[PDB]
Amino acid sequence: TFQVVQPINGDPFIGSLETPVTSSPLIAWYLSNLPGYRTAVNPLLRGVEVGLAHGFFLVGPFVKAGPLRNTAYAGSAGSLAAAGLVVILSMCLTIYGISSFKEGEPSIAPSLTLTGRKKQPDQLQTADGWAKFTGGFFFGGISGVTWAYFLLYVLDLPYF
Amino acid sequence: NNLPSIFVPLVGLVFPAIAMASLFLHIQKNK
Amino acid sequence: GFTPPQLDPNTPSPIFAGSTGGLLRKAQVEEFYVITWNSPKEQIFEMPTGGAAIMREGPNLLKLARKEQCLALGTRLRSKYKITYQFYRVFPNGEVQYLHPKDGVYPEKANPGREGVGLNMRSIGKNVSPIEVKFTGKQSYDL
Amino acid sequence: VRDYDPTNRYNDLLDRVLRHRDAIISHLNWVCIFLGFHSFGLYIHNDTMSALGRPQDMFSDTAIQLQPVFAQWIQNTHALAPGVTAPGETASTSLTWGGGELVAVGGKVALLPIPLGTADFLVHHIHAFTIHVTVLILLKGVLFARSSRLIPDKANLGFRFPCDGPGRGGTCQVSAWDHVFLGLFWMYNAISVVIFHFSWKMQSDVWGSISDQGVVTHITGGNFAQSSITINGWLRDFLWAQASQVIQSYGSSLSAYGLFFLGAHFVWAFSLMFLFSGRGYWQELIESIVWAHNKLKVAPATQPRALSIIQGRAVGVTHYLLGGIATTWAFFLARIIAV
Amino acid sequence: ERNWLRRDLNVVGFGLIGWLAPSSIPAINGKSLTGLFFDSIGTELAHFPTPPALTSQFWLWLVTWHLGLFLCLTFGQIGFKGRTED
Amino acid sequence: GDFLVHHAIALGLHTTTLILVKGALDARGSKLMPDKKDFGYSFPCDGPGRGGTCDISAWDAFYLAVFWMLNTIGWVTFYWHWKHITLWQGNVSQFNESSTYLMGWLRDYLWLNSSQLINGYNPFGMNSLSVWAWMFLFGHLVWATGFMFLISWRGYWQELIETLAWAHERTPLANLIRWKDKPVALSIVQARLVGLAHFSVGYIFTYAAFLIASTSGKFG
Amino acid sequence: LRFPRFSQGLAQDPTTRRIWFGIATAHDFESHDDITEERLYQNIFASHFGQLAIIFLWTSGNLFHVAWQGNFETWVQDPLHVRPIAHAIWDPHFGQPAVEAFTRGGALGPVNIAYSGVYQWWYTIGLRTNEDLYTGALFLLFLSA
Amino acid sequence: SHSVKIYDTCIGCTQCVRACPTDVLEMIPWDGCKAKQIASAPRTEDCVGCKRCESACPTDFLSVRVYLWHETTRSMGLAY
Amino acid sequence: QAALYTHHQYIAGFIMTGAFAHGAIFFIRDYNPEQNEDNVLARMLDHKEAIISHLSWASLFLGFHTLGLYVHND
Amino acid sequence: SVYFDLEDLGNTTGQWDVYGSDAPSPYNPLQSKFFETFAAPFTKRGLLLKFLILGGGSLLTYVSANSTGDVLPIKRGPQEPPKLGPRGKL
Ligand code: CLA
Ligand code: CLA
Ligand code: CLA
Ligand code: CLA
Ligand SMILES: CC1=C(/C=C/C(C)=C/C=C/C(C)=C/C=C/C=C(C)/C=C/C=C(C)/C=C/C2=C(C)CCCC2(C)C)C(C)(C)CCC1
Ligand SMILES: CC1=C(C/C=C(\C)CCC[C@H](C)CCC[C@H](C)CCCC(C)C)C(=O)c2ccccc2C1=O
Ligand SMILES: CC1=C(C/C=C(\C)CCC[C@H](C)CCC[C@H](C)CCCC(C)C)C(=O)c2ccccc2C1=O
Ligand code: SF4
Repeated sequence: TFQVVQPINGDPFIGSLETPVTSSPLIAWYLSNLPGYRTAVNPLLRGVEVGLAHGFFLVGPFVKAGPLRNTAYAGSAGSLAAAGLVVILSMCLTIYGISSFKEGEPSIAPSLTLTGRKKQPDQLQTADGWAKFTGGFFFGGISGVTWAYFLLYVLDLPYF
Repeated sequence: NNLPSIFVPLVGLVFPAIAMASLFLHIQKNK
Repeated sequence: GFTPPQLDPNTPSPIFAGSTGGLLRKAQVEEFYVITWNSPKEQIFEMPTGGAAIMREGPNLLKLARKEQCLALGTRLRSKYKITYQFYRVFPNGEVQYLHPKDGVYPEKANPGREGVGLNMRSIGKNVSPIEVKFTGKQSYDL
Repeated sequence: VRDYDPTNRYNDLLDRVLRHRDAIISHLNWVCIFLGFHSFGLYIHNDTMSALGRPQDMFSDTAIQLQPVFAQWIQNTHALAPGVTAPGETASTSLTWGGGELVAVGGKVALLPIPLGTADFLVHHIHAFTIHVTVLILLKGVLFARSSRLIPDKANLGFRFPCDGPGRGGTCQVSAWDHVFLGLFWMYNAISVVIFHFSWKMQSDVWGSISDQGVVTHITGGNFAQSSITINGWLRDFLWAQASQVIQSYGSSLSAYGLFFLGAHFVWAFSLMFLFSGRGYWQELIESIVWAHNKLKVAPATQPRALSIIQGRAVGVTHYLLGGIATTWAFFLARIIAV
Repeated sequence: ERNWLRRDLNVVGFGLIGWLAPSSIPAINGKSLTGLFFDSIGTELAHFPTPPALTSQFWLWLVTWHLGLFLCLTFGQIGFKGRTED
Repeated sequence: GDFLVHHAIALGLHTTTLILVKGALDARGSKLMPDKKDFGYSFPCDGPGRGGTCDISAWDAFYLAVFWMLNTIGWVTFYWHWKHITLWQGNVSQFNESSTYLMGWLRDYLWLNSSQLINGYNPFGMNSLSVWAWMFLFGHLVWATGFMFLISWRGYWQELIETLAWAHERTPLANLIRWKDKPVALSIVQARLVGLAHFSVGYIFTYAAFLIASTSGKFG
Repeated sequence: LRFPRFSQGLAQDPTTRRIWFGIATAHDFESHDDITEERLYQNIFASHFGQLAIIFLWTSGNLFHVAWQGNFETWVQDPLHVRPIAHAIWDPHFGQPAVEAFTRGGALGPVNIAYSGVYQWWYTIGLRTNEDLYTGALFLLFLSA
Repeated sequence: SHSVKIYDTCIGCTQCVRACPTDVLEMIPWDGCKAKQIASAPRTEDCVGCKRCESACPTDFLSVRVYLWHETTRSMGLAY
Repeated sequence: QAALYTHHQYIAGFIMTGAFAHGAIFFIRDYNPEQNEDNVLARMLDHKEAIISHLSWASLFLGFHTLGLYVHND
Repeated sequence: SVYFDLEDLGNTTGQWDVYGSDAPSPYNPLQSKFFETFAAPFTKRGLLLKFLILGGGSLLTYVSANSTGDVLPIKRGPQEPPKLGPRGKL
């Protein structure tokens, strides 16, 4: 009889299961194309994309819910707060990278695909790769915050 | 005076961050 | 006068549907355990990680994450199904350490050739005071 | 623990639940944390904003509204049911749906429409949070009764055992009995919050007296909407104000409630001795007491022993529940009989 | 783990038709549930983009229509697929 | 009333001394554990055997005596404060008549003198007593948070933490981050200290807020 | 080796218990690795010196803040009708009603009223002007150094 | 690893070695008791500290003793 | 005045607890039975049961009668 | 039904890359040369920490120090005469 849920990769002794939420073709395609999962690309470029996307979002909540939301200084204060949060997150990423990775060691990413094919391990799991990722993320986040502020308060676009 | 406008943020936001980062790096260190 | 059994990797595994209580990153980074036994018929047994499994007739092989899980399963096997078993510790390097029954004779049966470890030839009330071992690296016991 | 036997009583639905319990427990944990952060945190925000002198930054009907629009839609649908979706009915099922009519019997208000606002949103999410936490403690207790990653052989130790020793970093309260012991406290918490909500809402928005000209004077004057959005409001306008009836009942026919108030306080406080302490201290203390009984030849032949670990836990929880419920009972009765 | 739905898109048309056929009968004081829903849709588009009000009848018709439609779709999938497994 | 409260103080002192002396003298061993000196000053238990042995160390005897010390000092300070408040207001007869029964204490000291403190901020505004009301509620919250570590014990929590590790390791976009120290529940002795610190801090802050607010609202 | 430096057993703990127990056993010199009696006594001596330094710094800080932000010279003239000031408040979270409410005494902004009795103690021993408190704070800073 | 010690008051009942949830303890021949046996503890790196062995000992005070000590991955029972 | 009184009394209580705690720590870590044979310090450990039982009696008597009188007045 | 192997422990221990992708870079080459030029100064992890700490310290204190009374209610100060306390105190 047809059954949907199966053990992970056919091994019933590994602590996971394969469900439509995890292994649907649409879901599998969507996750494989996000920057965090492009193991064959320069980490700087993935970090720049992640920073751009995350910095663009942060402006909205700070602007709209902030203590100066009902004043003429709403946009500038919100954007400045978003930039500060981006700076704090960049500091956290740098600290994590320094703590976790040692210079000169090989990558610790897995080198086996789900079908058993051998692949080159991800370079994001090295000190140099994480440093590039963090420096891309900072530059991306600042650029996204600036773009959001520019669009919202330099061009009088019919938003809302 | 204008001094409290500097020292209060300096002691509440900058020094705690520096101390926490240094202490985390110290406790995570191995040889 | 006992040579430990070799581990045969081609032994089939019991029929199981999978669960969330299996192996994790520790098995990849650190050691994990493998238990084997021989069964006279196919029958149902309770998995130590939750659920139920069907054991095959003949040799069986199973991976587990702790020494307590495989000795819980072996105790159940020997008590209920009257089956003998062996288990091993497997390292990520590739070295297999045979663990149990160790002599080929179970621990509760006294066997000549065993060494005595941790035997204090006195009663528990004859240990020295903590003051008499102060500023040294020793303890009141093991002295 | 006892009657589960897959060799003769196999069931696929029960087997499949036990094979993914980690996902269920983790998801329930996340839901509980999310609800606790986004329900009780809004009360702390309100308290801080009120203390700082910023009433325009509070979650309230005047500054930042959180309207329960789903319940209001249901009320509107039920109020307009007669003649549209229930043609055979003459009036609505209840007066609370919001028809607009008032029923008064003997100068008192019987029932009338109950409005919903920002405070009801917060209190309903508090209810949801408490119920979800209780369901977490009970379902974790049921699902991990036989085995876990910590103790693979837990089914051999039984249903009601205290621990498996100080090893594995410590194993206090691993049995399924202890999960019921811990869920009783959360059930008490949830039911107390529910009954407090009912009492304050009824006294503030429904119950009251009606005059000849048709003006309603409620018992507390409709202060629930603006005062219940802070913890200080609950402490001041509900517990402090409405406890004056029970503390002034001496010398009248309601003095029994006043006595029971203090008695239940004592009983509740007495339970903390059994909950915060452990058996070894009391067994060591008894040894010294037995010494002087041997001196005077009055030592019993039935050797005195301290209570077991499970018995101490049970006594503590029983006394804790009795004291709390009796206190609330006396408070409610003394408040409501007088007014 | 692939093609878990056993894709058969004939269900979408059959379910839609088998809901639209009985729901079009005007047993509600000369009006039909589908007709009422479509008139409600037409009325709320006259003030675009302002959303429907809380007291509007649009939401009730929407929920009641989609309940039956989803029931038809789900039962159609179960019936089409279950013929081969039982 | 002075007579009754003095005898209450004597009871508190005697009970605290009993606990501490019993802890000090039984530190090297007893009938239930003859060789306690070999295990140190602080250790969890000797396991569930011999009837069970929770809280058998001298450290656990110290831990249980802090609750009695706090109770005794609370009684002493309540007596002092009520007597001096009634003296300063010029109505010492209130203390003389209302201090012989416990309802008198509860009604004429705690309920009566907390009216100004709980009105530091209300839906109508705030005044200079707002910080003291905020600290009152803060102390209440910290005190009640200590009961979690005192009533619920380790083995519930280690099982709960074991599911979160699986959830993190199976979550996409987050399993790219991993910990360095394996997360575990607090130890058996750690939770006794953490619960007791929360209990003491809440006690101190709540009483300090009440005392200062009640005295300064009336007399400045 | 790693944190804690003084415990080989704790430093090999693979869990988060290494940090908690490393914090809580810092000042128990008797149980540290390779400890002797002489080292114990010398460490106790140094710790006592540090404690004295902390106490002197605390008193100097109290005096400096009272001299800089208080109303000692106004309180001296009319002790029974003036409220002592502990220090000033600078909280960016305050609202305007909070700024107005805490402006008491004779100050130009929000302040705290002192209940430690330092004003009466200092007035009794002969201190009369803000210049005296500054000199005392400087002397106590020198003592701490 | 924890410390497990055996004292010469042991009677050779075997009850401690049957109770251990990990293989830490075993019987060896001896002279000094009627049973001509004593417990041995060769594998204390695998001890979890449960004290199941001490609950099983029939001697007035235990002939087997467990002293908790430095904690490792095995002694904490972690399967992460 | 009230703040000073409460402050000093709470500090005194904590110090009094610490005294007994360190007395117990001394009895565990530093005491030597052989050097202290049959002196005043050693004879206290001999009759600990009498001291503990008499403290228990005093506590029970005080608590019983004080609580009884308070409840009677209430 | 052989899930255990000694020569290959990658599959035995489940060291699989579930969602990793080996496809080449999708970004435009000229766009990539821009970011690989202008983000490059921030890619040294030693300098970035110091730069972020110093910049956050300087920017926060400068914004705080020249903030006006139209933003901070505490920079503006009180605007009403004070009221006397209990017992006729200031
Ligand atoms: C008043 C005391 C108190 C408090 C606050 C809590 C709080 C909590 N208990 Mg709990 N508990 C208590 C007493 C208390 N308990 C008692 C007496 C018992 C009986 C023994 C229990 C028994 C118990 C069990 C059995 C369980 C809990 C669980 C939980 C957690 C539920 C999940 C969650 O996120 O909630 C929401 C969290 C909060 C409301 C706390 C946050 C407080 C606000 C938001 C302040 C936030 C400050 C913010 C982060 C910034 C601070 C930064 C800092 C620098 C200042 C929560 C942390 C469960 C758990 O582990 O999680 C599922 C669980 O299973 N409790
Ligand atoms: C005939 C029985 C009997 C006798 C002669 C004593 C005598 C004594 N007890 Mg005691 N005790 C008893 C029963 C008894 N106890 C019982 C049943 C309990 C358990 C509740 C206790 C619990 C107890 C404690 C906890 C302590 C004493 C202590 C003491 C000594 C101090 C004097 C005193 O009144 O303490 C007060 C004694 C009590 C309050 C006990 C309650 C009285 C009970 C209800 C009487 C029961 C009598 C019994 C039913 C006889 C039935 C006779 C029938 C068969 C013909 C004294 C030697 C104290 C002492 O010196 O420590 C060593 C002490 O701390 N007792
Ligand atoms: C309000 C709570 C409360 C109360 C009442 C007590 C009371 C007591 N504690 Mg205690 N304790 C508490 C909280 C409390 N503790 C807490 C929170 C802790 C910290 C964990 C401790 C820690 C502690 C220690 C460490 C010790 C005590 C001890 C004692 C006893 C000595 C005092 C005395 O003279 O007896 C007062 C007398 C009574 C309370 C008797 C009342 C009897 C009535 C008549 C019972 C009526 C029965 C019923 C109505 C009839 C049957 C009906 C049916 C429904 C049951 C006393 C029973 C000491 C002890 O037991 O040794 C002597 C001791 O060593 N306590
Ligand atoms: C004790 C130290 C301290 C200090 C000085 C502050 C100061 C401040 N907090 Mg705050 N806070 C603190 C502790 C502190 N907090 C704690 C412990 C909590 C947890 C409960 C909070 C939670 C909190 C919330 C929830 C909010 C604040 C907000 C604010 C700001 C008030 C509103 C304003 O001026 O908006 C004007 C804002 C701006 C002009 C932009 C932000 C200011 C700078 C320019 C940001 C960039 C600085 C830098 C790049 C990043 C930091 C560098 C790092 C080294 C520290 C003010 C700067 C509010 C706010 O607006 O924050 C953004 C706010 O909503 N705080
Ligand atoms: C002249 C006069 C008088 C007199 C008085 C007196 C004489 C007093 C006394 C007093 C006293 C007499 C007090 C006491 C106290 C005590 C205490 C408080 C104790 C404590 C203890 C402890 C704490 C201990 C500890 C320890 C231990 C436990 C062990 C080891 C050792 C040691 C020591 C460490 C009068 C007033 C009458 C009148 C007027 C005149
Ligand atoms: C107080 C306390 C005790 C001591 C309480 C005891 C010993 C319970 C028994 C007390 C009653 C009063 C014994 C009654 C004995 C006879 C029935 C008395 C007959 C004489 C007349 C009353 C008829 C524990 O043993 C204990 C154990 C584990 C955790 C916490 C605690 C705990 O807190
Ligand atoms: C809640 C609870 C936990 C779980 C609680 C945990 C794991 C909390 C861990 C700390 C978190 C991360 C919050 C830390 C908050 C501090 C304010 C931050 C550090 C402060 C420094 C000064 C150290 C236990 O582990 C436990 C163990 C034994 C008996 C009772 C309990 C118990 O009640
Ligand atoms: S005796 Fe008490 S403290 Fe010790 S393991 Fe059992 S429950 Fe935990």
